[PDB]
Amino acid sequence: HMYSEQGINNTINISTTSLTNATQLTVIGNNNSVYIGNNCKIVSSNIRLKGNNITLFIADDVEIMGLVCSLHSDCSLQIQAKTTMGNGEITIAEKGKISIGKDCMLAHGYEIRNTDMHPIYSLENGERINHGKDVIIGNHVWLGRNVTILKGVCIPNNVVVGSHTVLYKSFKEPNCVIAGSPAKIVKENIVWGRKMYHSTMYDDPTLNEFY
Amino acid sequence: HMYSEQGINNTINISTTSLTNATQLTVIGNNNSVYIGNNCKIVSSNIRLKGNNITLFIADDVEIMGLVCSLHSDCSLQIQAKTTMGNGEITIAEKGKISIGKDCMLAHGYEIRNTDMHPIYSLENGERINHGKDVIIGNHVWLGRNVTILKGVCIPNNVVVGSHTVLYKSFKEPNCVIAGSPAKIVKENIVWGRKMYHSTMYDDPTLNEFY
Amino acid sequence: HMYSEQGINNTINISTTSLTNATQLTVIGNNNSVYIGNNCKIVSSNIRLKGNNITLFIADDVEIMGLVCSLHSDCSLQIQAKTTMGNGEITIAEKGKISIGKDCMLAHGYEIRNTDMHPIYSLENGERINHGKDVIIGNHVWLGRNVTILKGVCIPNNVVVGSHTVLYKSFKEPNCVIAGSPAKIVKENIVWGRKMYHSTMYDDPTLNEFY
Repeated sequence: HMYSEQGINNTINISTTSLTNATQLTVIGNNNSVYIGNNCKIVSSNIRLKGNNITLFIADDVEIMGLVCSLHSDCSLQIQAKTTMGNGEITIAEKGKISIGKDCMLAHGYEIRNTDMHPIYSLENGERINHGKDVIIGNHVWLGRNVTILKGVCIPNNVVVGSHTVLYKSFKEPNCVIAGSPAKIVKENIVWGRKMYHSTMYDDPTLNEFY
Repeated sequence: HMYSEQGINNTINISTTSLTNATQLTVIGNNNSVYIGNNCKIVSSNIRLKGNNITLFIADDVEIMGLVCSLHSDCSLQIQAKTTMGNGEITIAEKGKISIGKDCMLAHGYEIRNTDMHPIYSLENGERINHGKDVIIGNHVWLGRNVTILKGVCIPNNVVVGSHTVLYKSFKEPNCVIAGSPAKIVKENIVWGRKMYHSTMYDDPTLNEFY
Repeated sequence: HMYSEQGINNTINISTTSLTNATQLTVIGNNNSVYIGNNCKIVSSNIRLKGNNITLFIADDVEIMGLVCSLHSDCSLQIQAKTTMGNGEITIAEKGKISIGKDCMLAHGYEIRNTDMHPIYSLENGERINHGKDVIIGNHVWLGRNVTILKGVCIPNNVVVGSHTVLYKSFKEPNCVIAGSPAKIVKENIVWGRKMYHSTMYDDPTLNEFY
């Protein structure tokens, strides 16, 4: 695996069983850490760590195609095992963190960020009022196409976010579909799978952990 | 007209008066049917029929630029006469159908589909609850730019859908503008035309059938 | 600075201190006027004036990257000093005007227009009911990413429009954030800046005019 470093005390640990074809990984700064686990396919992506003390953690069996990712100083991106991601954008700044859980499915066109990238202040006392806020995406979350996840949003486990939805606020209820304008729970007590089965979840051995 | 077939009992009937420059039509499977009527211009498009028993019907005088279309087994796309379509995406799966009526105008950036492409099941009994559902777009419908039409949606005749609108549900009232979040009827008893006339529909001979 | 003219009585006044690399400016028609002030950077853009009596006014210190702009007869685009604009689209037709104030920041993916580009008529009397309407963006407005501003919209001074918001209607209150579906005021009595300061607006000498 080839990449560009400018700086020192960086640790780039990419498993020999993983593939990174057509991916550019650039590390500019010091004390940054990259971990890519076994049997990953991180393809046609552009990942830029610019700053110090940055952490990128990608667990085993993760498949990414066409991610554009920018991390700044003291920021963390963690993506857990068996997650798949199509084309999309992740930006982290303001020393923040974004976490994506196990076996998520992120469809084409996601935009996920913990930051507005410019400050907004109160006229009453001058104080900044739009500080960055971490994003937490739970286990087994499916983002439909063209979903935008903004700062501070926490998504519960086993959730479907409907295509073309923008989330500004966190939710607490697991096992639901969230969609609409504004985003709201539109269906409760569900589970999603990858492979289209015509009739029943019991036909899909991969889903036993949810019921 | 050149195209790729892999399979048999396919029928590809493209009128000798129609143009298909820079269009890729791929048929992979058996017993599929393609009809393109007279005086069509189907340009810079990518149309893939992968499966068996697929029907693609495009009537006379249809102009398409930059359509990306995927059809799977037993699916049907029907587009009626004088309809125009700019760049966009149509996906049909789950043995479903999408119909577009006569003299529609689909502006840049449409996404139309009858499927979520992955299953959602009820935790209560395991049953699938997001089966594909047909899409019916009536006669003389105008989709403004960047409109998304999701599964099951039926749009009445002589409707304008405002740009950047997502439709999840069907409507019944013809001769209206639907726009907003959620999509709603914002104007009733109207008719749209193609050519900008400054003052009156009576100046446009092409609109006599609507009043 | 090179450009294409087809027609006469055009005036193309581009300051010798401004840069227009990779920008195509095309003027097709008569009596059109282009002014680009000092120390501008108008880059990788495509600006087409097709018609007569068109005015394009760009003041000093304006930086534009990847604007696609179309103006038709008797239309006006005015962009005031120190405004910055990333990639985006502006369309003006129906002899209308779009104005953008001083020191605005237009993030990637804006779409701004004064026109529906096709007519909608009343069935009751045949009259056109969707005439073009001017767009006025005030001083010190920040459009977040992928914002759409439709015809007739006036935005007050010192406003933030949240990313992925569509505005259909004007607002009157300055010093606010507008976001959501439908767009609404979500925060009042604020001011935004460009450079991320961790704690206070008083640290940014460029903002003294707002409190």
